[PDB]
Amino acid sequence: VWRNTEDEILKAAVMKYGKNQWSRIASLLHRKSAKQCKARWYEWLDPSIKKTEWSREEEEKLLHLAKLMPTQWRTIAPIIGRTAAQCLEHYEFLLDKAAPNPETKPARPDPIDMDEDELEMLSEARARLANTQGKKAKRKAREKQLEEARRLAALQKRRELRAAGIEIQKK
Amino acid sequence: EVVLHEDKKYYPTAEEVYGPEVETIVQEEDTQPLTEPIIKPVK
Amino acid sequence: TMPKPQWHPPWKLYRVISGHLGWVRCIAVEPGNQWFVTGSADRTIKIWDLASGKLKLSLTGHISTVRGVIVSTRSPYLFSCGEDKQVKCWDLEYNKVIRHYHGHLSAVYGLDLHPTIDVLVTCSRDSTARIWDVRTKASVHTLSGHTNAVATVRCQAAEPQIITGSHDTTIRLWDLVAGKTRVTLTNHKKSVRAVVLHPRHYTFASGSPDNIKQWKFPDGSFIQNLSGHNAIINTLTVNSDGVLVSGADNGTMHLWDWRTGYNFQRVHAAVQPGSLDSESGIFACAFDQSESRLLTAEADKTIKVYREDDTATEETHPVS
Amino acid sequence: AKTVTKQRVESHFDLELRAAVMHDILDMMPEGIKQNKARTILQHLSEAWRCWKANIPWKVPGLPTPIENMILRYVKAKADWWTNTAHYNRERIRRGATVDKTVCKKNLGRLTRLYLKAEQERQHNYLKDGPYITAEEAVAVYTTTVHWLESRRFSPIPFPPLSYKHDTKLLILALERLKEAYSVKSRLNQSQREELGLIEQAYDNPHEALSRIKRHLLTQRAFKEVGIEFMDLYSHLVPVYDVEPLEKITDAYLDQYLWYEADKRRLFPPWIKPADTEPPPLLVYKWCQGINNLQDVWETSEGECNVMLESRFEKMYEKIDLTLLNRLLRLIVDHNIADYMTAKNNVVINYKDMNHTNSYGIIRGLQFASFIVQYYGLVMDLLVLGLHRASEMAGPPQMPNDFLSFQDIATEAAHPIRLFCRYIDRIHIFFRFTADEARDLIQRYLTEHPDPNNENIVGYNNKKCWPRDARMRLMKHDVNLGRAVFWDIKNRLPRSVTTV
Amino acid sequence: QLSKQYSSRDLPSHTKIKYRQTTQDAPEEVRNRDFRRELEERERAAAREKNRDR
Amino acid sequence: WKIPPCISNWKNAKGYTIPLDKRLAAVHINENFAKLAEALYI
Amino acid sequence: NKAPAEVQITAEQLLREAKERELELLPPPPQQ
Repeated sequence: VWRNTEDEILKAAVMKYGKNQWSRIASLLHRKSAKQCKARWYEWLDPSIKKTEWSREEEEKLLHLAKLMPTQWRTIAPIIGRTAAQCLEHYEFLLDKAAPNPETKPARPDPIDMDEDELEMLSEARARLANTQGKKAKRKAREKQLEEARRLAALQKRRELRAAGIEIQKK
Repeated sequence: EVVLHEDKKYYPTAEEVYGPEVETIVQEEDTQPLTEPIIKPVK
Repeated sequence: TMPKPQWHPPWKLYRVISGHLGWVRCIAVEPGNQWFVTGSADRTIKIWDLASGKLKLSLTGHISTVRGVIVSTRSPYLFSCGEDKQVKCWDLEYNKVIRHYHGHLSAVYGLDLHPTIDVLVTCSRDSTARIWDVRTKASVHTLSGHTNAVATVRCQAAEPQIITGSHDTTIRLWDLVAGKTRVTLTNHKKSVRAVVLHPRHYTFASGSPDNIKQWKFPDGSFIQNLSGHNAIINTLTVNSDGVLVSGADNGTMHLWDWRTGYNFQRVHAAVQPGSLDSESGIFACAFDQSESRLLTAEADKTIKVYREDDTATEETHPVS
Repeated sequence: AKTVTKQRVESHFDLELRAAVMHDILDMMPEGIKQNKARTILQHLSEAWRCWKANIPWKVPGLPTPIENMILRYVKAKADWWTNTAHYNRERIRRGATVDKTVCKKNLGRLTRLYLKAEQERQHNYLKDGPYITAEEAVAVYTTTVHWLESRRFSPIPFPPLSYKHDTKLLILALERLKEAYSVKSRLNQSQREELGLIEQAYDNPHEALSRIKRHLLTQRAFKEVGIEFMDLYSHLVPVYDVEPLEKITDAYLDQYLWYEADKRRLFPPWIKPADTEPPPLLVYKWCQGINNLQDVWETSEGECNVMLESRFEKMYEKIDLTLLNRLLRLIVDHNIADYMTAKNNVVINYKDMNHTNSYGIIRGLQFASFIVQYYGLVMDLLVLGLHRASEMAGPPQMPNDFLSFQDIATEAAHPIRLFCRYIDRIHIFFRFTADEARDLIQRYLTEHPDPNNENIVGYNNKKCWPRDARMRLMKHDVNLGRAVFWDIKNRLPRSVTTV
Repeated sequence: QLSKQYSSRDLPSHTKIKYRQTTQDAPEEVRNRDFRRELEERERAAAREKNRDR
Repeated sequence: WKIPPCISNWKNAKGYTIPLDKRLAAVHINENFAKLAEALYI
Repeated sequence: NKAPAEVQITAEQLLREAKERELELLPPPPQQ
């Protein structure tokens, strides 16, 4: 199942990495694979998916289509602009008023005390999102700090060495 | 009057884009095999 | 104003050849006028008959776009030049490469042949030209001095013997023996991709998106402008009767009068069926040897042949 | 100044292409004076190319037209280069010239992308130019099938009952078949690990499994997305479909149940022949042996003529229409299972980063696809033979016939079609004509396709493997009879359903 | 500053230039010829042959 | 002549956050489906 | 104790936490 913490990580992860690097994002999350993340995005968390009430024109067109092209909900869904799970639930519901897969369901909210792992993930998600920088390049930056200590140490020690009275030449 | 995707004519044909009198050659693979010199030598 | 321009008849398209699988980038006619040769961005060199338009033969040696071909008037040789930095000499009694000129450091954009001595000149994107010895494949001079790709080169027997136009918007007139630039012409504001020499007048013209300009040898004294064609101009080609063809890169082609600079026709041809309309463009044009036909090599993989119109008169098509 | 060899062909193509682009407009159609941003137009160029490759419609909100035309022109340049290289390498791989192992993988990836681009275009054209099957071909098909099933006294398949006796046997068979993939117990992956987990826990607790299965078959009609990839057989490729585990189990059980019941109620008449009764070499033997046991078959006195035709339905898996298929399945099974089966072929197909929706054909990587293919082929056997001759061949429903036998000799000789075999989508027919039936056929053929210039002898294709003393001898009566027979058969099939 | 290095491909090869012989197309003949009329001749011939085609 | 910047869905070289909306932006049905489906029901 | 939390852990909060984790800017090269 899907927990509000996780899909709130997923919104940010998609916001940062892009809409095509599902394995990276899947790595941000514990206990999720890239297939499930992609499914959850394309079924519920996409901002272009409508969760509203069916306008009367929507419902008439839905029944119209469901008669023109029966059981083809992936074909029908974009013709009216909602996901196939919504169209399927609402169509059966219309038929009965006149008579799993957890991607689709909403997210269980956050508890009062978040289980420890729920918390460390957030910190580490915060960790990953914060750092734009690479590894090699970061090593060079740390080395640059190291190098100013080197020159800085050498000079004072060189000053002191030549101050002690010995005029060393490196070469 | 349904056109099987096997036909699906895009792309107006050449005579319609160029005109009734402009000639139109389409030359895929050539005549005159490669061994035949373009400039023939003397003998 | 001007005296009034000579009346030239207008030209009409009468043939459309299509067998290439990439843009057609260069075109040339044999000395004896029986066949012409096209080089394309599908790395072949096709040889077509000029009467029938039939394809005679297909030569495949290059590794990338063939950007120039030429046929030598003194020897049975065809010299081709590609984007693979290689320059080739095909012997046309066996149809096989016999000689290759090595040393350019990036794609070779064009090439011309000296009419009396046996040398080659090639221009490339490393912003140099080279004078090759046809017979020993040795580079006898590296004409350097431009500061950007060298779009075009033309060579002549008179003096100065080499004119290069480059993408830093400059023209240079070089001497062949000394190997250095005599004159530098900086009148154009945009890349000079086209240069042509009048057959019988010791003058030349140079094309750029600003306007075509005319210059007068041997030290390049300005003469006049030719304006109106606002397009990246890929070619210029002059007839012996003073017709000057200016082929652009969006497909449009203007025909001018050389002497007074009066644009007497504007052709806007149509793209081959399966083409986009963003893919109309002229890369090379060449007059026949009789100077009756005008062949053009286009960015929709066709070769269009124009012939002069014989049933028009000064009063049917007056000169403004 | 090192040459451009074979490892630097691609990197060099891109060097020179983007040098050209930078020359081209970003310095010769400017007047974005300040700083003409050419380093960013090159970014647009690379992204337009990736969008071409992914089959995405690329349109940037406010971008001057000259630039957009420049980019479209150059992406068409690179696309021509890319696919011409694919054509060339594919011919080398097919005939056998290169063994390089990076070219094999590069080329399989190129042709996978080319196939999926053509395929998304074919589905869009379906949904735009509408069902290719008119409402009068489809009604003839539907009514002919109802007449068949009614004359046979078929007994439709019911939804698998609650206390079915065989549910555990059908489930054990499904799960054993699914295990058979990972016999090796290889390095597999996460997803096969997960499938093995599901299979084992269903092998331990077989009633939560079956409860789930029937709940699915009853209520589910929108499924997850399928993966596709290609198996490279060096002379053609094969598509390989990748479905998710929960549904693979539900489909495997549905498959077993349908084939079991179909075989008990006798849905498929004896000519639909990848059958469980003999291996293919025994089919060849029974065919040779049935031809020979026809009555007076080798006699040529009165000018009789035997014709053996063999063909292929040329794409039946690809022009199935899911609406018509729904209605044709409903005649056979419960509407619940019919709706499951036809709502399951309509899924999203995904390769690396290309995605589309199946709406027209059939996904053969499903587990009941055998049943759909053979039932649809049954409908087409009926269109080709006619209900009367199909009822002669299949015998009366109380006393069905064997593979290639008839009830008596009277019926067998009452018609030219003496034998008929249909492998999955392959057709073999054997006719025996008398001289008048043959002459009549040839007349009606020549009336409509008149060949006065005697080139019918030319298109005819023979088998250049036996010596000429054993090949076919092309006399005009003979090749004309061949063309007439073929012309007559390919006229019984609407071209919007299947062809030949 | 001339090197003594050397190359397998800089050995002498094709050391004589072929010149275009008397019949092939020497600059003398093409200096002579009348091209427009010859071209229209072969053009008419080709149209004749291809109407014989059909 | 101003050139919009590219935000790709594949390359994020410098690791920059872009809101979902701007990240995002950068069908026909014939009328014979009705005649076919209703002919089948009848 | 599992029980519905009070406010939530919506994304913008994460992006702000990461942006404020601003330690990779680091300290300036020391003036001497």
